[PDB]
Formats: sequence, structure tokens, C-alpha cells
Amino acid sequence: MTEYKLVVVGACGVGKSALTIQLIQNHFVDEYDPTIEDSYRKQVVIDGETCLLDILDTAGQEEYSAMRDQYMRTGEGFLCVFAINNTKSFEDIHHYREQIKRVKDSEDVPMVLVGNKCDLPSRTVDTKQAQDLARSYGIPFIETSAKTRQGVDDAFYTLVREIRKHK
Ligand SMILES: *CCC(=O)N(CCC(=O)Nc1ccnc(-n2ccnc2C)c1Br)c1ccnc(-n2ccnc2C)c1Br
Ligand SMILES: Nc1nc2c(ncn2[C@@H]2O[C@H](COP(=O)(O)OP(=O)(O)O)[C@@H](O)[C@H]2O)c(=O)[nH]1
Repeated sequence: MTEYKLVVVGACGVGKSALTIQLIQNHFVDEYDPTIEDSYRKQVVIDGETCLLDILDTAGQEEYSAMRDQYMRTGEGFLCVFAINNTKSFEDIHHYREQIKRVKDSEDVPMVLVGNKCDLPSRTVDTKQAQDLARSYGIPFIETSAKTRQGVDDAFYTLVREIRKHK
């Protein structure tokens, strides 16, 4: 069966790990715990096709570190994550997208824009700003909450669909 290497990028604290832990381990915990189980693999069925998801979480890596460069060049698709209550994380998306484009030497890389923490009443980045940005990039935009599980599976499955359209 086909294996998809999905890379999760974005500023520290946007919820890249919480999104991964929900998808793979079925839970959310607010407290940071680095001793949690190291599973990043899940067998799943998307649009009838059975596949294996391998999630490469860039959290905890220094920017420009070797492991981060390795994750990016082996990754087939990218989730570009910002938090809806973190303006700077949204402004940083352009930087993460340009970096993926450089490391892949491609102007057409499968990507999904993810607006995380959509359970928060606290909102400094509007849906329209994110929809206009994803439209200019020609990529899907998905609103998620790693806390309530809203849009989580949709964001990773939409990325797999983007990889398939590309191939
Ligand atoms: C800038 C903040 C952090 O990056 N960070 C570390 C977060 C981290 O490494 N998370 C992470 C990376 C890769 N895999 C997993 N993971 C385990 C199981 N499944 C997955 C997806 C995870 Br959980 C961070 C966050 C919060 N606090 C701290 N911290 C503790 C003490 N001092 C500091 C700043 C850190 Br370093
Ligand atoms: N309210 C809320 N908090 C979240 C959500 N996702 C992550 N967080 C919290 O935001 C903090 C940072 O998340 P983390 O997954 O470690 O971010 P990362 O650095 O991008 O991997 C933690 O306290 C999480 O519990 C979410 O959807 N909603």
C-alpha cells in the first residue's frame, strides 16, 4: 500500500504536535509532556484507497536545523499551520511556504493551509484573510481544533488528496 509522508510546519505553539497526536493517538492534553509515545504512523482509507500516513512533525527543531531540512526534503505534502489567535504565526506562513519551495526546488508542492485553535473565542486572524491567502496560493484552507477534533482528519485527508492530484 501507498505511504504518504506528511510534514507539519508553522511557528512554535500553533498546535502542530496537538494536531498530530489527535490524528495518530486519539487524544488532546493541554499540558506539554515530552515523554508521550512516539507513534507517527496510521493506516487509513481515503476516497476508497487504503494508505499509510507517516507524519513528520517539525515542532522542537531549531529553524535551519539538519533534521528539519531532512523532514522537508523527504516530505511529499505540507500542512502549513497558523493559530487563529496568533497574528505573527499567520504572517509567518509566507516564510514557511517559500522555504518548502526552496528545499523542494519546485513552485508546485502539495500544501494545505491550516487555521488551528478554532475552538477559541479569541480570534485575531479572520476566516476571510486565510481564505484570501489560500486562494492566492491555489491551495485548500481548513479550520481546525486539535482540542475538539474539528477538521483534524479533514486537514490531513485533504493533503493526501492534494498529493494524489499532483501525481
Ligand atoms: C518552541 C516550543 C517547542 O517546540 N516545544 C517542544 C515541542 C515538541 O518538541 N513537540 C513535539 C515534537 C515532535 N513530536 C512530538 N510528538 C510526540 C508524540 N507525538 C508527537 C507529535 C511532540 Br509532543 C516546547 C513546548 C512547550 N514547552 C517547552 N518547554 C519545556 C521546557 N522549556 C520549554 C520552552 C518546549 Br521546548
Ligand atoms: N485551545 C486550543 N489549544 C490548542 C489547540 N492545539 C494546540 N493547543 C495548545 O497550544 C499549545 C501548543 O501546542 P503544540 O501542539 O505543542 O504546538 P506546536 O509547537 O505547534 O507543536 C499547547 O498548550 C496545546 O494544548 C487547539 O486546537 N485549541
